[PDB]
Amino acid sequence: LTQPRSVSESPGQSVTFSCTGTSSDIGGYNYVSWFQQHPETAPKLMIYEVSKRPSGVSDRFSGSKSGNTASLTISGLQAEDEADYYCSSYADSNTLVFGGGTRLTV
Amino acid sequence: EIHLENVTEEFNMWKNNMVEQMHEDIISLWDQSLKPCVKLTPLCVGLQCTNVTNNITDDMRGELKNCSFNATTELRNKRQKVYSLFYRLDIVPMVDLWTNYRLI
Amino acid sequence: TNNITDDMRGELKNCSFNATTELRNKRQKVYSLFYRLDIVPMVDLWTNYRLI
Amino acid sequence: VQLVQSGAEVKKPGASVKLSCKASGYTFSIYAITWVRQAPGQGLEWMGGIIPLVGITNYAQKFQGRVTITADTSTTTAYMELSSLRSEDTAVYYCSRGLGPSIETEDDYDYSYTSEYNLLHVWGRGVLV
Ligand SMILES: *[C@@H]1O[C@H](CO)[C@@H](O)[C@H](O[C@@H]2O[C@H](CO)[C@@H](O[C@@H]3O[C@H](CO[C@H]4O[C@H](CO[C@H]5O[C@H](CO)[C@@H](O)[C@H](O)[C@@H]5O)[C@@H](O)[C@H](O[C@H]5O[C@H](CO)[C@@H](O)[C@H](O)[C@@H]5O)[C@@H]4O)[C@@H](O)[C@H](O[C@H]4O[C@H](CO)[C@@H](O)[C@H](O)[C@@H]4O[C@H]4O[C@H](CO)[C@@H](O)[C@H](O)[C@@H]4O)[C@@H]3O)[C@H](O)[C@H]2NC(C)=O)[C@H]1NC(C)=O
Ligand SMILES: *[C@@H]1O[C@H](CO)[C@@H](O[C@@H]2O[C@H](CO)[C@@H](O)[C@H](O)[C@H]2NC(C)=O)[C@H](O)[C@H]1NC(C)=O
Ligand SMILES: *[C@@H]1O[C@H](CO)[C@@H](O)[C@H](O)[C@H]1NC(C)=O
Ligand SMILES: *[C@@H]1O[C@H](CO)[C@@H](O)[C@H](O)[C@H]1NC(C)=O
Repeated sequence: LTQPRSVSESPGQSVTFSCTGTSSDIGGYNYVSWFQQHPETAPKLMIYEVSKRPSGVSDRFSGSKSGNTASLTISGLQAEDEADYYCSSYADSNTLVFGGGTRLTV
Repeated sequence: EIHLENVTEEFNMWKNNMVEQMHEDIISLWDQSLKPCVKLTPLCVGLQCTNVTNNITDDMRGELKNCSFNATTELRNKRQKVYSLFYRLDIVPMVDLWTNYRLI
Repeated sequence: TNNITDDMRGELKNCSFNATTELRNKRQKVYSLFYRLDIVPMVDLWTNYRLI
Repeated sequence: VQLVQSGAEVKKPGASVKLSCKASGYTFSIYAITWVRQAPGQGLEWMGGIIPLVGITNYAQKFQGRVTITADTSTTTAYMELSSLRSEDTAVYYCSRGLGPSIETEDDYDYSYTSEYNLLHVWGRGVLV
């Protein structure tokens, strides 16, 4: 499992980003999770499996999945979203995997 | 066994209904023998399977798994742990985080 | 939650329950529509009806 | 939903550690507790996890001989023992809770799994080791 290292865009401009892999990591099973880790604090669960949300998350942070690539759109990007966005998923041999983390600079 | 002199008889082994009767009889006998026996319904559970720790030759790698599965007991309020050695053909991978295989 | 007439109010219910699976130690939440005649009231903390 | 970590000592080569994750605010015995390694400025790596009541683990392929996750349901504390760390992979270790119950005892200890694969919620703070 991999993902782009960083993305920028600009304040106020909705930003999208994705993670990629094979059929055994993202394509099947429909269990792709995303985390927002601010510096010096625990990652916060954001998307649950594809397109869901643990309550308390502003503007849903709704995502999507197509093929073997999963992605999310941050609508109404603010300064508070300057965080490391991690992709994780269920991988075969009954394990979990994580991506390298996407740095959003806003 | 009585030999029939001067008798010619036309045979056809592919129209012989004795084979169909033998087939049906063996199926029925097998099913009747198997019916009054122990059912393994309680053993259809997830198993944690690992590699066998004995000396495995080059051809036997992946053919056997050392699996562990909680099971049932004579009483209904208790359980138990049953390590057992299965052939890879007898188990299939499942989608889970805690168990690895199911019985086929 | 579908559109019904007055004559069918309470006739059909949307009932959820925990059903078993092929695995003995793995249940599954289910949701099924039942006719009111096929269920009977049964009061509990988390349940309302059982099969007649 | 309170996870309080204990043990944050960086040790010399040859050392081994035991870290603990005290839990409260939820039914301890029916939720999974998992461990995630931050890695020294790298991405996350899954270490393993446990269901306290049953006591079943699924250590990853790289940690399948080193890590030893256990749990104590009488004190509602999860433990992780890390052998042969030496000085490699110095990292912040995090304790996480399942999103929902994994097992689900109706009454007595008839556990019954619930096919929940979102075992990374209420992500507690970490300890630098
Ligand atoms: C069916 O239901 C059962 C209901 O409980 C359930 O337990 C059972 O399956 C369980 O399966 C998991 C694996 O998924 C087993 O996990 C292993 O646990 C080992 C620790 O066992 C010890 O602790 C258990 C609980 O901890 C109590 O005690 C500690 C004391 O320190 C305390 O801190 C805790 O709070 C708890 O009170 C306890 O149950 C064990 O007792 C069993 O075993 C003893 C014999 O040892 C026996 O007499 C008892 O009767 C009882 O059966 C025991 O005290 C743990 O070490 C394992 O991890 C080792 O092995 C794996 C293998 O890959 C390695 O990856 C690990 O790294 C580690 O080995 C390495 O450890 C060293 C230290 O790091 C390294 O240096 C070295 O490299 C080693 O290789 C597992 O986590 C769990 O025990 C097991 N439960 C039982 C009861 O058997 C269910 N089964 C199924 C199929 O679902
Ligand atoms: C019966 O109840 C189930 C829930 O138990 C309904 O399923 C939900 O329907 C809504 C409709 O907006 C969906 O958004 C949810 O995602 C559904 N949930 C599940 C778990 O399926 C179902 O629609 C109900 N049916 C009727 C006819 O009322
Ligand atoms: C399987 O593992 C158990 C663990 O105690 C061991 O006792 C048993 O002998 C092992 N079986 C095989 C076939 O390796
Ligand atoms: C068990 O053997 C299979 C055979 O390919 C191998 O892929 C797997 O990694 C082995 N596992 C262990 C724990 O030795």
